[PDB]
Amino acid sequence: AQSVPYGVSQIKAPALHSQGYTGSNVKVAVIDSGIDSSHPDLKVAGGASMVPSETNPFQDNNSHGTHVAGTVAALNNSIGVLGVAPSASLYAVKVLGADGSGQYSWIINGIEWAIANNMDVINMSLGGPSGSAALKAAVDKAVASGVVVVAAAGNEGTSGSSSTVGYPGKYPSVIAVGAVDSSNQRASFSSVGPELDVMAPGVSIQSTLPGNKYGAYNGTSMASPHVAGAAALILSKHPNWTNTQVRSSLENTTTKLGDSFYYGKGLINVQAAAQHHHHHH
Amino acid sequence: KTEWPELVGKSVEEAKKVILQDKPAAQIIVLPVGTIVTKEYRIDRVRLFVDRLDNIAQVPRVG
Ligand SMILES: [Ca+2]
Ligand code: NA
Repeated sequence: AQSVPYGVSQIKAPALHSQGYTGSNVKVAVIDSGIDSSHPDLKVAGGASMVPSETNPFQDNNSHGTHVAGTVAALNNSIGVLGVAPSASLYAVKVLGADGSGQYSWIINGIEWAIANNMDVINMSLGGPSGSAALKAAVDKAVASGVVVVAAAGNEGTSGSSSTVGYPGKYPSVIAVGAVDSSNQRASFSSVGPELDVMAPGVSIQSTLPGNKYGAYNGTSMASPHVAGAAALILSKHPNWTNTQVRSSLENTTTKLGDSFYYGKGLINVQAAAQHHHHHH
Repeated sequence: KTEWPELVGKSVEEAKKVILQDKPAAQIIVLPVGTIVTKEYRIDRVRLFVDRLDNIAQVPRVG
């Protein structure tokens, strides 16, 4: 039997599934460490690797990209977990190696591949404390081209009144996602600052791991793909909505939590986002 | 103890030694400063970001 991880229920994804919308024909690039395409609870539609020494995007030598991918799009069947957008067209864009790191140019190359291949949504469960002009130009280009771009806020916790949101999350064009637990409390590691946009579940998140395994991970990395999957659900119900409209639908319908410095606009609610008329619950 | 600001500007060797005294089961990975990395949170992990001289370039923290 299949299990529905709590975070998928928490953002109200089953309400979209029951309306008949599961992310069909929406192209989501997971820009990450690869995705294990042999996992029976994933279907990978395509991809490319920008990692010079690891040329196969369908081999995930870290595990992280496979876990993130399962939160976006684990298949709806009788096994494993269920993804937020289980019918989405999933693309493995490998820009991080086995050790979980990549050069800025590899990330930029992956973003460029996503634009050239007409991705609808990019998820980036990755970050660093500094930006670059070239990084900012790549994300701004993707957004100008129509792509919904979602990233982890970072796991830097608090630092007084300073923002601790990393890049590319920190760029205005990117939706930066923080992490809450099942009681809607901010995870202590979740980055903070006025650049924090929305929150999603990021504590003890069950998903797919390489070699036909499953496990619970923690991180803003786990929160980001709930939002990238929610964007795919919204586009499957409203295929002509722009990235501008998908982003506002998510921002305008959150359940507000605490102060925006710590919680941004609150927890996403994909049921409310996918309605025509939007308000907070 | 989850951050080591006193280690910035020290050698990667001294930083490893000090972190392992405070956290003997730490999984330490050395990475170049100015890379982008995965954003999962691993309580056992300490990433050390080094400059091209192999000195610590950013405050080490658990995660
Ligand atoms: Ca399944
Ligand atoms: Na942003």
